[PDB]
Amino acid sequence: HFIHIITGVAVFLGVSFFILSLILGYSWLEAVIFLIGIIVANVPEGLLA
Amino acid sequence: GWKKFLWDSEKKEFLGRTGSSWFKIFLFYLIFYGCLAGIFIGTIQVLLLTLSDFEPKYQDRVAPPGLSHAPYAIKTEISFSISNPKSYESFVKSMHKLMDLYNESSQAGNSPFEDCSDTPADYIKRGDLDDSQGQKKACRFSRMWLKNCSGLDDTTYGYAEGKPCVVAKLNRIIGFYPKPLKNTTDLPEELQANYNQYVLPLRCAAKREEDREKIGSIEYFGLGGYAGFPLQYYPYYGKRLQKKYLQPLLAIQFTNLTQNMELRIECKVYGENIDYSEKDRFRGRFEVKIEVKS
Amino acid sequence: GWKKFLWDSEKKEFLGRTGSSWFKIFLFYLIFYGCLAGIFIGTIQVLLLTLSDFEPKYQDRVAPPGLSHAPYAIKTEISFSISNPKSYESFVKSMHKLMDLYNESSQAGNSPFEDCSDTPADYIKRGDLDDSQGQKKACRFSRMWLKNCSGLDDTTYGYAEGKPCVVAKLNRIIGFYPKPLKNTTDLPEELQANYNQYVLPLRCAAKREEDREKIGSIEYFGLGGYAGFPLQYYPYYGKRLQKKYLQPLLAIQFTNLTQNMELRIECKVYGENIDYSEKDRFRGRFEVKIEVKS
Amino acid sequence: LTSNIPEITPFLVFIIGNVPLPLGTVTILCIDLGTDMVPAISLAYEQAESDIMKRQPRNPKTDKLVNERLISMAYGQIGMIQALGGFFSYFVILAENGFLPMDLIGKRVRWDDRWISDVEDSFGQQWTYEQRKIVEFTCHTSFFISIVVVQWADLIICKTRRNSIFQQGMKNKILIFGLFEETALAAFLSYCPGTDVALRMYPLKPSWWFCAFPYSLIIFLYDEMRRFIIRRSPGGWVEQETYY
Amino acid sequence: EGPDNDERFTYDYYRLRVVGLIVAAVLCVIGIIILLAGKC
Amino acid sequence: EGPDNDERFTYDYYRLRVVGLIVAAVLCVIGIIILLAGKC
Ligand SMILES: CCCCCCCC/C=C\CCCCCCCC(=O)OC[C@H](COP(=O)(O)OCC[N+](C)(C)C)OC(=O)CCCCCCC/C=C\CCCCCCCC
Ligand SMILES: CCCCCCCC/C=C\CCCCCCCC(=O)OC[C@H](COP(=O)(O)OCC[N+](C)(C)C)OC(=O)CCCCCCC/C=C\CCCCCCCC
Ligand SMILES: CCCCCCCC/C=C\CCCCCCCC(=O)OC[C@H](COP(=O)(O)OCC[N+](C)(C)C)OC(=O)CCCCCCC/C=C\CCCCCCCC
Ligand SMILES: CCCCCCCC/C=C\CCCCCCCC(=O)OC[C@H](COP(=O)(O)OCC[N+](C)(C)C)OC(=O)CCCCCCC/C=C\CCCCCCCC
Ligand SMILES: CCCCCCCC/C=C\CCCCCCCC(=O)OC[C@H](COP(=O)(O)OCC[N+](C)(C)C)OC(=O)CCCCCCC/C=C\CCCCCCCC
Ligand SMILES: CCCCCCCC/C=C\CCCCCCCC(=O)OC[C@H](COP(=O)(O)OCC[N+](C)(C)C)OC(=O)CCCCCCC/C=C\CCCCCCCC
Ligand SMILES: CCCCCCCC/C=C\CCCCCCCC(=O)OC[C@H](COP(=O)(O)OCC[N+](C)(C)C)OC(=O)CCCCCCC/C=C\CCCCCCCC
Ligand SMILES: CCCCCCCC/C=C\CCCCCCCC(=O)OC[C@H](COP(=O)(O)OCC[N+](C)(C)C)OC(=O)CCCCCCC/C=C\CCCCCCCC
Ligand SMILES: CCCCCCCC/C=C\CCCCCCCC(=O)OC[C@H](COP(=O)(O)OCC[N+](C)(C)C)OC(=O)CCCCCCC/C=C\CCCCCCCC
Ligand SMILES: CCCCCCCC/C=C\CCCCCCCC(=O)OC[C@H](COP(=O)(O)OCC[N+](C)(C)C)OC(=O)CCCCCCC/C=C\CCCCCCCC
Ligand SMILES: CC(C)CCC[C@@H](C)[C@H]1CC[C@H]2[C@@H]3CC=C4C[C@@H](O)CC[C@]4(C)[C@H]3CC[C@]12C
Ligand SMILES: CC(C)CCC[C@@H](C)[C@H]1CC[C@H]2[C@@H]3CC=C4C[C@@H](O)CC[C@]4(C)[C@H]3CC[C@]12C
Ligand SMILES: CC(C)CCC[C@@H](C)[C@H]1CC[C@H]2[C@@H]3CC=C4C[C@@H](O)CC[C@]4(C)[C@H]3CC[C@]12C
Ligand SMILES: [K+]
Repeated sequence: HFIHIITGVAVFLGVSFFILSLILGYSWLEAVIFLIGIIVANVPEGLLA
Repeated sequence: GWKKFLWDSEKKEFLGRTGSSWFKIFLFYLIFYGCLAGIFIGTIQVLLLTLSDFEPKYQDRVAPPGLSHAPYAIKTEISFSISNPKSYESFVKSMHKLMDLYNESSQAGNSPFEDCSDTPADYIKRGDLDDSQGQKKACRFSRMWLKNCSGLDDTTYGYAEGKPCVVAKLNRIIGFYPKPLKNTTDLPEELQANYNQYVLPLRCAAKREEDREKIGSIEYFGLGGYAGFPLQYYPYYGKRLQKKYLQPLLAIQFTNLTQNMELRIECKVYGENIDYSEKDRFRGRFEVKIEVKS
Repeated sequence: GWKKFLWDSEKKEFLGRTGSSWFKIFLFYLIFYGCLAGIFIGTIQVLLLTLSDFEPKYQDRVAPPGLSHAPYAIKTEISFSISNPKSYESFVKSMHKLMDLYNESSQAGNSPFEDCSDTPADYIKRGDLDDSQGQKKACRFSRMWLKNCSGLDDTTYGYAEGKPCVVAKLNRIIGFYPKPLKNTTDLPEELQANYNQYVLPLRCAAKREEDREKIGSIEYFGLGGYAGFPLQYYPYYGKRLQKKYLQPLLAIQFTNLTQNMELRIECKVYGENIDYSEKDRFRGRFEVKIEVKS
Repeated sequence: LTSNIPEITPFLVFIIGNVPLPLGTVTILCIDLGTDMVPAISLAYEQAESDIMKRQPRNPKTDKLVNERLISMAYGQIGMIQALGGFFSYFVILAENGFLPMDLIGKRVRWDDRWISDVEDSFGQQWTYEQRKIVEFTCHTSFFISIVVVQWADLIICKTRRNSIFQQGMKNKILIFGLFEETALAAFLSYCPGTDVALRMYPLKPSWWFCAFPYSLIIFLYDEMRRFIIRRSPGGWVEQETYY
Repeated sequence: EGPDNDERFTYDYYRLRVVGLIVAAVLCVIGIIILLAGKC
Repeated sequence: EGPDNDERFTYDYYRLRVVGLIVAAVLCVIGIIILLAGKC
């Protein structure tokens, strides 16, 4: 149940800011760095353990 | 000096500043004091959230209960003429104020009053100090129980012919269980006869050894005819959990009182969680200076 | 499920709550976030009160000054064809942007400009870093000083016939005094001739030993004809205390440059409070990759 | 969960407001994989608050483990304060070196430009590329330390769900050890030589470490008053809205 | 001051690192003490 | 609890006074130490 909620806010923030990055003129090597930062930020890499 | 520092007309100053200075200072003080008030109020609200409505957190300053009476004496003295009626009016108005709360009309129905044993009995626990069960129920205390001092027969209560009464009362304490002395070989002289365990004894005497002879017959009236308080009226659950609660009372008639002479009468209750104090002359006992001058 | 949790018509709920729930939650979040914003703003205002307007509290991350240039190279490379004019346009537009600030029309009158020694001189202290005296005064720097690279004669500045120029500049630091190397027996080879104490020397060379031969005659232009920066333009008092301030500049013409081949040219300044870094390739020195392919 | 907001917000402002990157990706991994593991592990050693063997069994179809109340607390309130504290320390570090808050909006395009060796600050100084990058990294280090500072009060307000701290008590030795280790690790990662070659974390000046303290105390006071109305008003708003 | 105001651009990061490490070490020890205090 | 709930009306003022005096004494000493620290 919570991996479902966590993933919800992760894709909502990701697909949206990726479209935003190119709506503002960001090149590809910058948007990739963004995407990464946002995915890591949302996932609690240490919880399950 | 005198005139200028009050009002000059070149700089348009009053007392020293112009209109914009008095306005900036006033605005600053208003904002400052407003913040001060809001902070004090917030710190007091958190305090209202830190206390309980059904029980006082600290109950140590009221551990040994007091012993008050019905008449209001200025210096613990009862002095009145048996001829002049306007002499014992201040007393009767009080006695009456106290007994006026035990009127039967007030005590009626099943709620919230309950009929209890006409003879002294044991404690009664109506649960904990919670709001789960609604308003608890208190035992009924009839006026008539007090026989010659009830204001139902002789409104004056005694003061009319040299035989005053004194309604004693035990100070109401939340969760306080009265504990009387047991029947063992150590017990005062007085208490031996009529040891109803369920009764807290009250016994009056004379302060000095001389006055004994001048004090006549102390006639006590109470629940069951005993000179004490029935344990069934305890404990007290507090105003919030027991509004319409009546505390027992004990009447004392000082019949055969010598005329034209100051008599010092000390009344005292006996019991385990009862302790007196050499500083507080109302903790457990009480003193009265009666003088029926006629 | 799908439909109900979206809109039911018995409890008049949307997404799960009624209109009064969405309203209480929204009001709570608005008040909460409002308080959060006000607190952050207050803590930032006290910060504006904690700093000075005439000087940066910490100046250690900018101690060794940098060495930048006029052309804007993407990878520190200057590559352009001597035939196709649309090849060196991105460069000229920059060079021009830099020199367009030294126009004489801008530098006029007594305020706030002052005529200084036409020959290198010593430091000049216009007092402390205060507001007591009004806006300080900065020395004038004429365009024409740079002889063949000024865009006044050959707008292109050189790029038109295989002889590009490179305007070097020292990074502006508040209260920074440039200190040149002294005449003692230890000094680089290059620096010995023309030791004007008052001039900070700039000298370019080739990164590799091979490239030496392929680089022709480095002709520097500057104040007084020397290859450096005059000490009279220091120190810098900061924007607030010296708006309309011009920093010296040094032009470098790379005449006799071999055609169709990448040349690595490293320029370097010498001095006491000047130190290079193996990580920052712009601290004191700079690298350029010129290739005049035609 | 609470620490996710201070890690998500820097990125979001990076795109909406165009300010220098506040929290890098390596710093994040150093927060979720480093300083937060031990405290989260210690939260298991917590004793009971009331009587558990007295309440009825939990309903599987209605009561869950992660509901919306928790999201409203971690993602909505505590995490927001932690993010604000991090941004505070950020702006402080940049304001002390010469970049005032008014000149930071709009600078990213040139702040990241690898070929602009002359970036004017609020006072007129010219900063090379590597020089401004060193400051951004020091801002990442202080942001991470601010996270630890606010996590102190978060671990204390998370210790108990209803009861007060002055009632339960700090008898959990593991939690105390977690706080001490959590602080020692941050100091070690910043002060050890050669950490600018491996993790990109520069030393901090003793006056910065105190920029997150007020936010932490505020978090503690807010949650303390929160866990109070619940005790006095059973079934009210604070309970059906913030009681996990 | 004046021309030789070079100190205005220096910071003793060395001493700062030394102290910060001493402190980190102390906190680490204290931690261990608390952790093992009871198992002896 | 119940009838014998007498503890609900007792407070150990003795122990409180003892501790408060120990503390006062300590603070007084510390004070003297600071005052004379330098004159020796
Ligand atoms: C120049 C020096 C000035 C010095 C200031 C001295 C401050 C004190 C001044 C007057 C004190 C008056 C007594 C205060 C009591 C107010 C009563 C009140 O208000 O009872 C309403 C609520 C209580 O509700 P309840 O029914 O739940 O309680 C019990 C519920 N039961 C019992 C049923 C369970 O009380 C509340 O909410 C909280 C209200 C607490 C009252 C604070 C009001 C203070 C007003 C101004 C102070 C600001 C001073 C700034 C300096 C100005 C200089 C010009
Ligand atoms: C969901 C997570 C939200 C996270 C919040 C992140 C906060 C940061 C967001 C954006 C930052 C933008 C940059 C801020 C700078 C504002 C500039 C400004 O304003 O410059 C006006 C004055 C400065 O004046 P000066 O001329 O003296 O300075 C210099 C004078 N010289 C240089 C001439 C000497 O600055 C002032 O006064 C102080 C103004 C400081 C700006 C604070 C504004 C923040 C706005 C909202 C934050 C609240 C968030 C609550 C959570 C909401 C969630 C929905
Ligand atoms: C401006 C700066 C803002 C900073 C904001 C963040 C603050 C977060 C850090 C610390 C907050 C400290 C809060 C203090 C709370 C004290 C509560 C307390 O004292 O409640 C007393 C309890 C209750 O006892 P009872 O009646 O149930 O006992 C019954 C015993 N029977 C059963 C035998 C009868 O007693 C007990 O818990 C037993 C004794 C426990 C003693 C604990 C002492 C350790 C306290 C803190 C450790 C320091 C952490 C520092 C982290 C920084 C690392 C660099
Ligand atoms: C209850 C159990 C308790 C256990 C507690 C265990 C605590 C352990 C405490 C200390 C061990 C730390 C490891 C020692 C590292 C020595 C590194 C060293 O001596 O470096 C010296 C040289 C620096 O030379 P330079 O100044 O000329 O460089 C100039 C560079 N310029 C100029 C280009 C900027 O290094 C270099 O060059 C290259 C630097 C290489 C980077 C190595 C750092 C490792 C990175 C992450 C590992 C840390 C994980 C945390 C583990 C926590 C355990 C609790
Ligand atoms: C409670 C337990 C506490 C202990 C946990 C430790 C806390 C930290 C936890 C996770 C940190 C992971 C973050 C990964 C960061 C990698 C950074 C990175 O890779 O930056 C790339 C650099 C760039 O170098 P360059 O090419 O410019 O050098 C040129 C040298 N020239 C030119 C002089 C020759 O490369 C380098 O630094 C090369 C060295 C690579 C560094 C690897 C560090 C791995 C760190 C942690 C992994 C182990 C954690 C296990 C503990 C789990 C706890 C549950
Ligand atoms: C219950 C839980 C207990 C937890 C206890 C944890 C133990 C704490 C362990 C150590 C803390 C003490 C640290 C002392 C370090 C001083 C070292 C020093 O020499 O440092 C000087 C700096 C000034 O640096 P600068 O930049 O000016 O010069 C830089 C100049 N250069 C760079 C050119 C050299 O100063 C500084 O770092 C200032 C150092 C910070 C000052 C300590 C503040 C304490 C705050 C609150 C405690 C209040 C307790 C009240 C008692 C209540 C009793 C009931
Ligand atoms: C509920 C929230 C709890 C929050 C707790 C926060 C604790 C903070 C702990 C330490 C504060 C940071 C240390 C400050 C060090 C600053 C060093 C410094 O370089 O300072 C200089 C500036 C003044 O610069 P200027 O331009 O005016 O100089 C003009 C000079 N001329 C006139 C010659 C031109 O100083 C200033 O700004 C000083 C202004 C600071 C005002 C803020 C006061 C902070 C409040 C309490 C501190 C904690 C102490 C008590 C601890 C109790 C423990 C229970
Ligand atoms: C209850 C009682 C407890 C008592 C416990 C006592 C413990 C023992 C006492 C002290 C142990 C601390 C060790 C002190 C070592 C200091 C090393 C140091 O100060 O080095 C600084 C310099 C590097 O300066 P830089 O110029 O490159 O700066 C950069 C400048 N820029 C970037 C601007 C160009 O060092 C160098 O050059 C050479 C560095 C060589 C490698 C040294 C290895 C140190 C690494 C780890 C040891 C620390 C572990 C502490 C325990 C923590 C547990 C979590
Ligand atoms: C820089 C300036 C330094 C100044 C230092 C001054 C030295 C301070 C000297 C002594 C203070 C320690 C006092 C400890 C006394 C504990 C004694 C005790 O057994 O007491 C128990 C009471 C609980 O009483 P009850 O009514 O529950 O039971 C009554 C039960 N019957 C009455 C039936 C028996 O508890 C209490 O009195 C609680 C005692 C108060 C708790 C201490 C709180 C400390 C506050 C702030 C300091 C934080 C420092 C953080 C470190 C930062 C480092 C950088
Ligand atoms: C750096 C290291 C520093 C170390 C310094 C160590 C100093 C030496 C160590 C301890 C010295 C402290 C002395 C402790 C004496 C405790 C006396 C005590 O606990 O007595 C309590 C009882 C009275 O209780 P009660 O039942 O009447 O309560 C009233 C109950 N109600 C009112 C409800 C009915 O005592 C009685 O009966 C009998 C009392 C007989 C008279 C005792 C005289 C004590 C007076 C002053 C000595 C304190 C000076 C401390 C220094 C302060 C410097 C400013
Ligand atoms: C930083 C400072 C200036 C903030 C001060 C905020 C003040 C104005 C706030 C803090 C707490 C608030 C009070 C807290 C509790 C109550 C009880 C409630 O039934 C009505 C509102 C009332 C009476 C509030 C009125 C406004 C109040 C006193
Ligand atoms: C306890 C909490 C809710 C109080 C928060 C108070 C907030 C709203 C107060 C505190 C400090 C205040 C600011 C402090 C400084 C300034 C600068 C001034 O030139 C205009 C007002 C302005 C912009 C204030 C606006 C309101 C403000 C942010
Ligand atoms: C420098 C500052 C922050 C230190 C403040 C120290 C304060 C909090 C200290 C100083 C004196 C202390 C009190 C002194 C005396 C007593 C009586 C004792 O029976 C219990 C502790 C108690 C109640 C102490 C509690 C904490 C106290 C008030
Ligand atoms: K994360």
